[PDB]
Amino acid sequence: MLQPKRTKFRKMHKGRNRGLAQGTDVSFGSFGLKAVGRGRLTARQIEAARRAMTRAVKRQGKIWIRVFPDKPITEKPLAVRMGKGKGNVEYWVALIQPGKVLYEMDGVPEELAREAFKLAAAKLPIKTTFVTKTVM
Amino acid sequence: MFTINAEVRKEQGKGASRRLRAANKFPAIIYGGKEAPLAIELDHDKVMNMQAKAEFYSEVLTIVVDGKEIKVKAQDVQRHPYKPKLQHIDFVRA
Amino acid sequence: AKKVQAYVKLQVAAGMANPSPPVGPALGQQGVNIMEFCKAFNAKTDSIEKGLPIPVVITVYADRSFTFVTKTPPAAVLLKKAAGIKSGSGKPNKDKVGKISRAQLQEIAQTKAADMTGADIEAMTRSIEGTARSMGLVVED
Amino acid sequence: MKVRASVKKLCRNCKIVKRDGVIRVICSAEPKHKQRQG
Amino acid sequence: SRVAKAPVVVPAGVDVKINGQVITIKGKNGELTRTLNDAVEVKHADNTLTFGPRDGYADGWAQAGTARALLNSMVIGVTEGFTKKLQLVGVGYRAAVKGNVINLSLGFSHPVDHQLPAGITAECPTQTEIVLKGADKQVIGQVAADLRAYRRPEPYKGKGVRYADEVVRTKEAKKK
RNA sequence: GUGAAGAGGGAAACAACCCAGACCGCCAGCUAAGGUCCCAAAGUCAUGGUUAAGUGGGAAACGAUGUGGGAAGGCCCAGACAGCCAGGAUGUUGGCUUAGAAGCAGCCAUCAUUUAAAGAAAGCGUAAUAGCUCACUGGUCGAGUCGGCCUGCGCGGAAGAU
RNA sequence: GAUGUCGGCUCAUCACAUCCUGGGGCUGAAGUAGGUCCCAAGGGUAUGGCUGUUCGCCAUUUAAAGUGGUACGCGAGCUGG
Repeated sequence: MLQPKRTKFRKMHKGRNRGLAQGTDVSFGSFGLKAVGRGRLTARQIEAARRAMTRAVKRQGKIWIRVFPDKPITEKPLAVRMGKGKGNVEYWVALIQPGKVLYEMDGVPEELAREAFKLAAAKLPIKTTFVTKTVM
Repeated sequence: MFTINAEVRKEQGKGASRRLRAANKFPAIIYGGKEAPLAIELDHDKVMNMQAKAEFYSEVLTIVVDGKEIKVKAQDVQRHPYKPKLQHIDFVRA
Repeated sequence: AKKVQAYVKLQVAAGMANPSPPVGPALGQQGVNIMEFCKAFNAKTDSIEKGLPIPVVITVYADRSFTFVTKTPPAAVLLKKAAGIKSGSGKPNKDKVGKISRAQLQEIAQTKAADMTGADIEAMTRSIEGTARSMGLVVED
Repeated sequence: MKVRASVKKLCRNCKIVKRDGVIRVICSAEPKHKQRQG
Repeated sequence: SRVAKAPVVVPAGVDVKINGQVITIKGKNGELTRTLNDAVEVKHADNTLTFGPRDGYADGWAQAGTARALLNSMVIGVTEGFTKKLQLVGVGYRAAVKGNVINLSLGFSHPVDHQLPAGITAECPTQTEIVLKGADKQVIGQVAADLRAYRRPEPYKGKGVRYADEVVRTKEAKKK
């Protein structure tokens, strides 16, 4: 998994929130993936996605990162009676909402960007969809 | 440049707004200067394909409302947050 | 496979027309004869320059006969000579390893002229210029 | 045949034939590109 | 569209019956058809056995473009034979001919055989070849398949009863 | 909020869900939730459309000229789209690597000419060339056509124990 | 206000994600046996040494000695390790 480099608390509520995010559209790159689904990324998924993306666009592209896991959440091992104490941080989730931008490519063809994002998400569970900045 | 067909909208509130969009008619306003704002409803399908092109956001549009013409520019554009579908577009006069 | 037409084109230097394998079993099969072709070839190569494979066009016939026109040494080889570094150009257009003047290109175009296509001598000169640019040998004259 | 659940593309001579409710591949260049389903 | 709007033809020396949805030709050198269609509209002219899209369908014009070529292919099914060779790689496979039996084997202890249907004529002088020359493009094509389907060309050798094409590559044998 | 402490009607039956709170009787009438092909009371109702999997009547990642509707774009009688006639030339079987890799192991060139069109090339083949075929392009043909987009309904994916 | 735990024995029965036989696809498929994957439950699916082990390890066979459910099947049938 992937985790913060600085913290202030070491456990966090699972958190239930409604849809929509402020970052709805790209504001740097000319391409992106926004979200259609919602859920939580374990953070091995974010790791796999980054990997797959890079291998395609090569060093031609230009990268911007959004979505940061920062909610830890604990997991109690098997053979432990639930609701007696609380487990150890074995999650590092990023609560995601519809329209949440993932990554952002630029400096590449539209086709190349699509088939780096196609490789990325497919190791991210939610359905995604292509973004073209246009001029806005 | 797109020369686009719209008409006055006298139907307001979220309920009516939602209802409107299903009939391919999405709310919108023209405003500019100290002239009165014109609450119109453009046609979804038409504007959808037009706004896909960058021409829309960067050239004088001419929205024919009630046999008159108003020269505007498309300023802000409030899209659906995971579909290329629209929900509203703010127009600031040119 | 090893099927081949009777109008072959091949490059061989002297003493590499003597074996059948680097010309391929392919055209060895035909009415062109390895032995015959070798000694005939190697005679005429003495007068001309050599250093890299030399393009000869053999026209085979079905009576076990053949005729061949041995062309003048390649445009590439001639350009290498002009540039003063020969035995290939390594990997072209990733380094510079020659210089070629407008004068050199014109000379080479006139010598190769017979075997070339081109509207004018000018057309042919540009063809040789494209070979220089393809060998990574710059033209800055 | 060999179960592969995504047709993709493997050759230009992959015809991509829909026979029954499945979409198999018959390929006459290489029999390796055949698959049962899609 | 295309085929389904191209004009049907009944060639000279061929004749047709009045049918509701059956395709039946008569005469000679074209006198056997028995195929059914189930969304044609069997209308007539004097040289066009016409087909259209039957009521209760909206894809009945598929059946019409079918019926067109299907008629025309059994005019020349009878007139012209098919499977005029059917060769084979591999020795000991051979054939024999009795003018209505044609033997085949792959080196089998007992030869396998096809007793050719009525109206289907076959013989051959070459005994690694099977020459059919009977009636109906379909009929012939079925019997043709039964031959070659015992052993087919391989993608490292090509051994196996062929027809008129092979799929083979020069894959490297292992255990060498 | 209900059950607890509430029956009745509906959810196949199923305390907790949905409808509606039973003073009592009457082989009375009108409705609710929910239903109207038969078992089993009432529409094989009217109007229009969609769907062929028995979908409806368990499933997702994901895959697919499935099929219906809408808008836009590319191409089209100055000839598109399929097929068919061809062109497939030349400097140049270019260079590194290798005796020989000289379009097509890997690496580099991937320019220019001939032109209506013709890549120093997509694969088969050869260590690799040679050859075969090909995205590339002209003629013939004779009328519509090619992919995305929004969107409805289907399809595959879909294996278990009396 | 009692539903006898596990294992074996004995007797089974069902499911298929199939170990074997039957039918195939692909193969780097030389033949030869195979490898891999698909269809298939009709039938068939080893004896001993040690250990209560279910299981495992080992020995030697066989076409193969499948896997799981059935109160980790079967004590108002047996044993009581």
